[PDB]
Amino acid sequence: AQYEDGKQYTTLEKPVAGAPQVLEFFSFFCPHCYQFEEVLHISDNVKKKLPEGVKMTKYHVNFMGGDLGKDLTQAWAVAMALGVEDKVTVPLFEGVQKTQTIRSASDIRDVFINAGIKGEEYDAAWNSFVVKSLVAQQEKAAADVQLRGVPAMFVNGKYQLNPQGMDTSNMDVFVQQYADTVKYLSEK
Repeated sequence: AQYEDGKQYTTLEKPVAGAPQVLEFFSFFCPHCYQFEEVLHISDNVKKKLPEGVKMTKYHVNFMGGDLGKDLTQAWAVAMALGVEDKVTVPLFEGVQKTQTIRSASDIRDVFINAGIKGEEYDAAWNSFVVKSLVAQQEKAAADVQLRGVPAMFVNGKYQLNPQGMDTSNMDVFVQQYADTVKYLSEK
C-alpha cells in the first residue's frame, strides 16, 4: 500500500484507551524538537490538515536534562494552565539550546516574566495543585506508551509517527508527508 505499518508509522502492541486524538511529546533539550518547532512548524502544519472535532495535545517529558528536565515539565504545565504556550515555547527552546542561558528554575521563570506573565501569577501557578495534576497527566500519558524518545507523535492512542521512514531531502516535503500521514491515521 502507500501507507504501511512500519513505514510512515508503527502500531502500538499495547494500545492506549481514552488517549488524546493527536498526542505530541517533546523536550526543550531535544534537538529535533527544536527543528520541529522553529524550522518545520510540525504541530502547526499538522493542525491545519486535521478535520473538524480534532483536539491537539502537546506534552513535555522528564527523561532529558535531569533536574532541569523536570523543572521544564512543570513549567510547561504552568504554560498550559495559563494558556501561554505560544509565548514561551520559542524563548524556552532558544534559552536551553541556542543561548544556553537557562540553567535553573529561576531562569525558566525569567522567560515567562520577559513574556509578560506576572511574577505573582507565575509563582501561584507554579505551586498550584492544578499544575501538579497537569504534571501528573504529562507523565501518565508518556508512561502509557512507554516513551523512550522525542519528538514523538501518537494518533488515537494506537499509532506512532515514524519520521525515519519519510524523505528528508526537502524540508517542506517532509512536513507535508508528516502531516498527511497524521491525517491518514486520523481517518483510520
